[PDB]
Amino acid sequence: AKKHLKRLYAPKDWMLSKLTGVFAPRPRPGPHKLRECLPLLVIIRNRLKYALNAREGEMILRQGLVHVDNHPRRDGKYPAGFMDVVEIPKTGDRFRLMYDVKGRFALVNLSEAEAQIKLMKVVNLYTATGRVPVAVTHDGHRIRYPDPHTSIGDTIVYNVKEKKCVDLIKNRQGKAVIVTGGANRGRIGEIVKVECHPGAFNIAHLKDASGAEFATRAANIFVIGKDLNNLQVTVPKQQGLRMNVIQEREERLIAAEARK
Amino acid sequence: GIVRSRLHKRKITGGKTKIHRKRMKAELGRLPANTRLGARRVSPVRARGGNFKIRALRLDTGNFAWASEAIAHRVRLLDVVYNATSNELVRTKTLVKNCIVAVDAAPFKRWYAKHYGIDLKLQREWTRRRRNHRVEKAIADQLREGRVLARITSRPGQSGRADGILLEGAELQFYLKRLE
Amino acid sequence: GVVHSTKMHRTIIIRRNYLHFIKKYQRYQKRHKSLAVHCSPAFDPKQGDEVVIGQCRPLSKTIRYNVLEVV
RNA sequence: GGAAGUCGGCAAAAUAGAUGCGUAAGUUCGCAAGAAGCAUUGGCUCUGAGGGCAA
RNA sequence: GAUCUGGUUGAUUCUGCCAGUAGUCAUAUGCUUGUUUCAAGGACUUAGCCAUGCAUGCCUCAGAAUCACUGCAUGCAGGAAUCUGCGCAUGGCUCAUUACAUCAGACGUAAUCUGCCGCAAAAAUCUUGCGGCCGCAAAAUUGGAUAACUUGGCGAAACGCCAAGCUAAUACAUGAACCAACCGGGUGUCUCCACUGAGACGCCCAGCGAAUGAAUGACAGUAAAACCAAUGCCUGCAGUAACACCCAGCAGUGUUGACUCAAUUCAUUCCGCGAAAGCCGGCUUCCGGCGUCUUUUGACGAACAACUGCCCUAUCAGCUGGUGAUGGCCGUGUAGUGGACUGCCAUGGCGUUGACGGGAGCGGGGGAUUAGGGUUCGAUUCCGGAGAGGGAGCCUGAGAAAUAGCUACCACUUCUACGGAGGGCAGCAGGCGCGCAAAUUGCCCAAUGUCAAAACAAAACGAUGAGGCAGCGAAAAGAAAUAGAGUUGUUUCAAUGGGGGAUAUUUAAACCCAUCCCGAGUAACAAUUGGAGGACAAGUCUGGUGCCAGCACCCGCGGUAAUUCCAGCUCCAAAAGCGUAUAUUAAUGCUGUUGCUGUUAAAGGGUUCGUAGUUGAACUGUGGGCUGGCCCUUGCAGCCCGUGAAAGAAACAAGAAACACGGGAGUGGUUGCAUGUCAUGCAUGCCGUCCGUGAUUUUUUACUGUGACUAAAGAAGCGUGACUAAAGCAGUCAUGACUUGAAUUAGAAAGCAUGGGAUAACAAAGGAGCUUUUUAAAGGUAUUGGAGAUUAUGGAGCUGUGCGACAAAUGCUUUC
Ligand SMILES: [Mg+2]
Ligand SMILES: [Mg+2]
Ligand SMILES: [Mg+2]
Ligand SMILES: [Mg+2]
Ligand SMILES: [Mg+2]
Ligand SMILES: [Mg+2]
Ligand SMILES: [Mg+2]
Ligand SMILES: [Mg+2]
Ligand SMILES: [Mg+2]
Ligand SMILES: [Mg+2]
Ligand SMILES: [Mg+2]
Ligand SMILES: [Mg+2]
Repeated sequence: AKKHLKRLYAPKDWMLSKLTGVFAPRPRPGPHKLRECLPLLVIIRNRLKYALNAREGEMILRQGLVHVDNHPRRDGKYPAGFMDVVEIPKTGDRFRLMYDVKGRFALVNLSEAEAQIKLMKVVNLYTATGRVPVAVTHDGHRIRYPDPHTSIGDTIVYNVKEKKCVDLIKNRQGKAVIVTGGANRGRIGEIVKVECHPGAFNIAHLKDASGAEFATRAANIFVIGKDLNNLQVTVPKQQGLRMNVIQEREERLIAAEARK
Repeated sequence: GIVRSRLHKRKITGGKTKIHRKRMKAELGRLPANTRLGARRVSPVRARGGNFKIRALRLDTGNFAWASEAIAHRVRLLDVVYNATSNELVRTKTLVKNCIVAVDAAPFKRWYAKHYGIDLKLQREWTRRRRNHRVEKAIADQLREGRVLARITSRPGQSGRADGILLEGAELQFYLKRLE
Repeated sequence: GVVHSTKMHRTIIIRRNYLHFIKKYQRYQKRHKSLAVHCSPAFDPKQGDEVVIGQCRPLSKTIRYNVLEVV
């Protein structure tokens, strides 16, 4: 019955300093996993600087001023995660939670039209009472009548304002994906082939836009479009292209010299 | 109290395990029901998670199925006749899963007459039903005698019920010879 | 593994032999392990034969594997 | 109460059958050994094991 | 920096130890200490004993106020107190137990349970009012009891108690017809057909969840045709999802590597399931926030299992054993698997690759030292485990074998009016003992978190010894004062801190730092600790003592001329520090895998036989031809890539070839005219592969190259003028931008995918248990409209006859 979280044990992506407190906020159970989420207090106090401390974070959150997936959330320990839509109407800000090329959490600005939909990955399919097929999603959603072509690897385009599915994208050989876990998290690539090893982890081989090869486990890929040029979601600035470490350092040095 | 852990057992090498922790509630056991034949009496038991187990102390009625006809009936239990663990359980008349009992055969006779028109309206569906259908002589002999053998299929100490199925086929002959 | 003993009823003992590396003396030493495996009447293994086994739920105090194929 | 009696535990008391478990020093390896010691046992109603010769 | 020196001889060259030397967030003690930053701190011995105080509670607009409570004029509130709901199983402390236990990396639960949080689901139920069981109607206006309180109190007291009287609910109990559907099973009276079939009608019974029984939970080895009875469609077999009307397409199609799983229908049986019979708000209605029962899946957890690894000891060699030891069968118990446990059966399981027993130890991340290989430490911040004086037992609860919960015994112990009643600091401060050995009975919830009936504010401030702040503190680590510049043969010049104060700044409030002024000439604002024969830097100095006193880590000094003792002077080393003791790393190739010795220095067994173990000979194997007289460098391309033999046949390819699957491929991959119209038919058409299933036959392990999967803190290091640095992850520049940054790496072994075949390992064998193809004949499932039966004809294999063609790694026109 754990209800605390030491700061040294908290995920590195939250970017909390080791010298400014013994504890970190422990996320509650919810739509996303504890190790793969970002609590609302961290979003509002760190990252965005609307709150200077936890006292001001509680004032903002308990008034219902922050909407996640078109619903007010009043808990600072609420776990927010991949592809969630966060809107603060009083300020007039809209973001989506994504992974940048370095694997860190990134907030991508959205237009009003783009804020109405989110991509949902199927993780299970079962039959409910009365012979009703149900699809379970990577964020804990349960869809009561999915498209008859839905499979466990597919992606569903979901309108959150009307609570209705609009489109289905299948996991095939010629589709574009983004990596959600492992050493390649945040990279955008194209499927080349999938290796099936029954009873163990399937392995996917992918190709980057620059021709670089990399592989991950099949449970870490997320379909986002029919090819590398027609993506159904907006991605961060770097477009999921890993850059050479030697080259990246050289450009940063040159930019510093010119800026000064 | 009673425990179900492996700490007190010997190792396969014959050595002794040195225990360095106290007993935990998550590994308990409880005393057996020892269900007997008699007027109904049960006792509820609060198990892990808040759910309730029904511990039956005495039972005399149950729900018994005729598998060939895919039907069932509620009948009175008369005796315990055989038990594979030991015959001291037959002497005390203890009810457990997979023991052989004798039940009342009157409700099954009534269903046969009303479904096939056979004693052991214009629309005669009976002629259709008797077509390509036959009954075993071993069963019909008991149905006329009044009592018929059956096998308990439920666990009375876990659910509080004594349900079962009638013996047919080669399993009936197996237990008839063991009783002879 | 290889079959070591077949004296019990519907259960056998198998042996797995392997080499273990010692870093300080850059050399190996022989080691082995023993397991109890349930054998179904579909197979008739003999001492010295090689089998393929698969993990299952606990079936006794020591048995955690089942024979799947005899070579 | 328990050898204070008496030269001296003389005399008396005391132990006790059968079955299971268990058993020291010493030793010519045979013993010491029933070492010492612990436990069970009635009556009644039942259940199992241990055979023969006739096809 | 991959380093050595003194001591055995009258001299020499060795072996070998003793002594010297440098580190330690590594402890303790001695002498000393001006400034500032950063920090460990009753672990070692006694998981010893504890006075006193404090450490866990929670109320919004939104569950219950008639305080005989408080203001102000009927509405408020600190609304006291109580009932109700949630929490108190987390955090904090400690390391006593412990070696197939725990733990690390990697995995399983298809063997299970799971409050709070997320997304969802819901059609069972005869109730109420009036009138006389019936009839008429519908916004169902449901019932009883208990606290706080009042009265009488008992008791020396007790986080001790009794009786009576009042009264709330989101406490407890009861309970809702018609509105209101689809679908099915069993059975009686009416119409019709035929001589059975169809349709009414009645009559039952059909919700979620649980139990037992019966079906479904697909197919994916052959094709043409007759004959019966019942049916469909045409006027005899074309055309054809299925189905006797209201519905002419209202499921012929769940998931997985795999399921007795998901879900559905039938029979019988439970005997847990409110629309809180709830609370607020905005506008007569309408709308919106909460709150709660049951069902089902994610998430957060719990419990179980074990693939590889995990100290010393043989003056510990056998251990276990139906008395549960290893396994089997039917049961019981559990949330669930299981000798976990009852009954019966069989005789197994483990061990020199070290079982069993004994001893010292909580396990990791990691620390010290080190050219490399190594040696050693890890009570202690993060993760895992275990405990609350000892030992058992248990209730509540989603979760405890809970201890600032209960029950008992043992050892200690407190109060008493003697009747009785209490206690558990290995939480924070403190105290006693123990010791070589370790702080204040301080301030605060401002920050970081946790709980919760809860934003903040307004009459109107939740708790928190977790946590933070300061006091003590030469454990350890950074930066740094004790002066500087000059003129003549002892006299001047500026400068600044320590310190003392500030309009002030910092801070929850204080303190420290930072900023700024009245202040140095024995700048008395006065530096120490060890040494001066050698190792080892530095005195033939001057007195005293006289093998005494004493020094001396070792070698050695001292017996009246002491380079060594006690002193003065002068010098040396490190310096706000420097000695001593005990452990430990290097020095140490004096533990030797890299890397030691064994004739005489310590050490080859008296000689052989022999089992585990270690080690073990050669061989299957130059590819070739053409471009820029053999051979070799290069760059080219293309080869059946020895030899045969031109779609097949040689060689390969289980990663491959044979079979079949429309429920295989986003619709069956690639190379306005017709069909239907009762139509939401609003429909339909204009050679290589993919996927499932069957048949056929075979190669690992190991090493090596990549790749995947792998908590921080710590180590390495990319950037950055916190004034530098030890640090930290920040910050930089002109109603904001940098679409700011916070890169990257290594981490044993075991586990996962793949490609490469040289050196090797495992297993098998022990060489006499060792033909193909093409036609003729004899014998013995699928298509016929669909569904159920009987029937020939054929496919194919089983075989015994003839015939054609081609091979053969060993001559049949042959041998005997
Ligand atoms: Mg006596
Ligand atoms: Mg006497
Ligand atoms: Mg006398
Ligand atoms: Mg006598
Ligand atoms: Mg005796
Ligand atoms: Mg309460
Ligand atoms: Mg079983
Ligand atoms: Mg160690
Ligand atoms: Mg004791
Ligand atoms: Mg204390
Ligand atoms: Mg001197
Ligand atoms: Mg002198």
